[PDB]
Amino acid sequence: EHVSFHVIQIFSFVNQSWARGQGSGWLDELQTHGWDSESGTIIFLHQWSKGQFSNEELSDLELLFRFYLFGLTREIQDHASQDYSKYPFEVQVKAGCELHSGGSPEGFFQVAFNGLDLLSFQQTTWVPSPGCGSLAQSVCHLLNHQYEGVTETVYNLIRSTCPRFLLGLLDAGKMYVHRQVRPEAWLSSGPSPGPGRLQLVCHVSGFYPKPVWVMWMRGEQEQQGTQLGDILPNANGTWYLRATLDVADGEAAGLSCRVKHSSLEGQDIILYWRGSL
Amino acid sequence: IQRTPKIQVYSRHPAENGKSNFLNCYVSGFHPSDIEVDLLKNGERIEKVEHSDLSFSKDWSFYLLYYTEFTPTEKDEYACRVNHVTLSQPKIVKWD
Ligand SMILES: CCCCCCC[C@H](C)CCC[C@H](C)CCC[C@@H](C)CCC[C@H](C)CCC[C@H](C)CCCOP(=O)(O)O
Ligand SMILES: *[C@@H]1O[C@H](CO)[C@@H](O)[C@H](O)[C@H]1NC(C)=O
Ligand SMILES: NCC(=O)NCC(=O)NCC(=O)O
Ligand SMILES: O=S(=O)([O-])CC[NH2+]C1CCCCC1
Ligand SMILES: O=S(=O)([O-])CC[NH2+]C1CCCCC1
Ligand SMILES: O=S(=O)([O-])CC[NH2+]C1CCCCC1
Ligand SMILES: CCCCCCCCCCCC
Ligand SMILES: CCCCCCCCCCCC
Repeated sequence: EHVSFHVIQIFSFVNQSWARGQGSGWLDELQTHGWDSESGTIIFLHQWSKGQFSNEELSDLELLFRFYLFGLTREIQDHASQDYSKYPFEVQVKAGCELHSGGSPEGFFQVAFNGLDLLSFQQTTWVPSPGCGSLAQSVCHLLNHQYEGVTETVYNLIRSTCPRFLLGLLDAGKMYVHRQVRPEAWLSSGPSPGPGRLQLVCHVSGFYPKPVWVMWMRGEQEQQGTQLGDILPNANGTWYLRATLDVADGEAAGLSCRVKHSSLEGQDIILYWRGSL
Repeated sequence: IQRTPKIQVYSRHPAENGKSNFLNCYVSGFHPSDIEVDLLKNGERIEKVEHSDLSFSKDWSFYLLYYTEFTPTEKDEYACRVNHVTLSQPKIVKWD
């Protein structure tokens, strides 16, 4: 059961002197933190988002993030090529940690530039991305050579602070992250597959955790044509799934949607396709 | 690397006429993050929407969840409209 925490940053320079920034913290796919640029502070999205850290550790982290953003803007100006050609551009930073089954922490700090890998932080050095070229090497040279504790602070943050906080988060959020939410299901007609054909859609909405089983059935026979859509997020942390089946007109009768979920405790949801009295 | 937004529109609950519901629009796989996502009622933008903070996947493409609480009626058509630099025209996906 690998679990992960990511701090992500997105910032776009529209031109040489104007940039937008955005940042958030994610426990797996659950957003746990936002960032308020206009005070440079963490937005704790849940009661438990402090995840066992003291106010002192968290404000230290805030100060760290602010020093980081300050250094980032100062350096981006002093080493920007400044020609309008290189604008607009967008940087993405994904930093954080993944805790493996046995407890082994793995840190990461990856950066993309215009949606392409730019560089990551492996062991103790900034590795430029292979597919990228001289921008990657320039940034890595700056980070490996012309800085102080920047590299070592990143190391401790992603290798020690982050797994500690990740675990604190899971623990403080145990009643949320371990909850069960019963889905509801309903049937609809989807986009016509063709003349004389129907698209049966079984919507399953509002389940958590994410593992769900949905099939179109004829009694106990699973219909082979069933397609599962993407498991899509709902607001307030549940999931949504469409299971669809194209069938001939005249072969729809008898088909049912069957939904299994950990929250249903054996009592599968069964909905029979109707469409005509 | 410029990827175009995928738009999926879905309700939280079965469409019951006169019953409160949530319209979701999940927009994913786009790059760059500059984007205009609006939920529409009868082709008019809905102000009372919520959206997730910008996030992105392993391939660095972005995704946003939008949602608005609404009450569907027979006469009301709802949609999700996305404008993006990769789009020649705003893409509008209607809800069933
Ligand atoms: C304007 C945009 C700003 C975006 C800033 C993003 C900040 C996030 C949203 C704050 C909430 C995150 C949450 C409180 C995480 C807890 C903090 C710890 C546990 C995570 C540490 C590991 C982290 C993933 C690395 C982030 C490193 C940072 C981006 C670079 C700092 C190094 O620079 P410096 O030389 O100043 O030390
Ligand atoms: C830079 O872009 C910002 C935001 O779009 C704008 O306010 C500013 O005037 C621009 N500067 C230029 C085009 O030199
Ligand atoms: N931001 C779109 C998205 O994927 N949100 C995920 C989410 O809200 N997850 C809640 C959970 O995993 O419990
Ligand atoms: O509110 S806001 O003006 O979008 C915050 C932008 N600050 C970031 C953008 C420039 C790169 C590093 C920091
Ligand atoms: O392991 S996982 O549940 O798929 C993590 C997904 N989180 C996404 C948002 C935060 C940054 C990483 C991509
Ligand atoms: O079942 S699942 O929703 O795919 C697991 C994703 N992580 C969840 C549990 C711990 C962090 C909050 C979200
Ligand atoms: C706080 C340290 C931030 C260092 C990152 C600077 C990136 C500058 C890019 C210049 C390209 C040549
Ligand atoms: C055109 C300049 C590209 C700037 C890329 C900045 C990468 C920031 C890495 C931050 C690590 C501390």
